Amino acid sequence: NSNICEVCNKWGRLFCCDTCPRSFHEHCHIPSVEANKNPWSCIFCRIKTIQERCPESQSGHQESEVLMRQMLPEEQLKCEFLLLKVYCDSKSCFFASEPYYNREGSQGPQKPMWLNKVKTSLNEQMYTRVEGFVQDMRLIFHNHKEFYREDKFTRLGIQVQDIFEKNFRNIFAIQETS
Ligand SMILES: [Zn+2]
Ligand SMILES: [Zn+2]
Ligand SMILES: [Zn+2]
Repeated sequence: NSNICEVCNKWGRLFCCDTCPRSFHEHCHIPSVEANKNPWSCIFCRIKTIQERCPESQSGHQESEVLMRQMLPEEQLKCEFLLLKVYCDSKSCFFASEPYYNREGSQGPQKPMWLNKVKTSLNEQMYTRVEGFVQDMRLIFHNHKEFYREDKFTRLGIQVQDIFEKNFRNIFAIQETS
């Protein structure tokens, strides 16, 4: 097994995957690493199993169809993995915790949003469709772009949104386009 957490790249109290060499901090894994379960399989392994059981699940899909899917267990897992892939980027620190807004010439967003809030919402099964989760994720970056206007800090939102979107297209097998 790896000697650093797959998400945050730090050592510490790590839980080891039984079916792959990845390791995790308890609350870096999503969902939080389960108490018992020997063997234990991480989210990466669980996603790979989905694809192996149903190879046709990798044929291209329309985003509009994906978004209307109900959050059954497989879609729940896929959203958890997509959230985890965003946390894997170090630039996610800027969007993890509850933001505050006091900048000359800007007004804060009407609906603030952050990664830890999405994390809790997923944990508490508050999203009924994939669209719920994706809307809150995209709102994180949209709020950031609007607030930071022409400050170059706006680019952090662009960068983390790009990681989100690339991973969304990969995990949900969105049909490739030009
Ligand atoms: Zn970690
Ligand atoms: Zn694994
Ligand atoms: Zn199948």
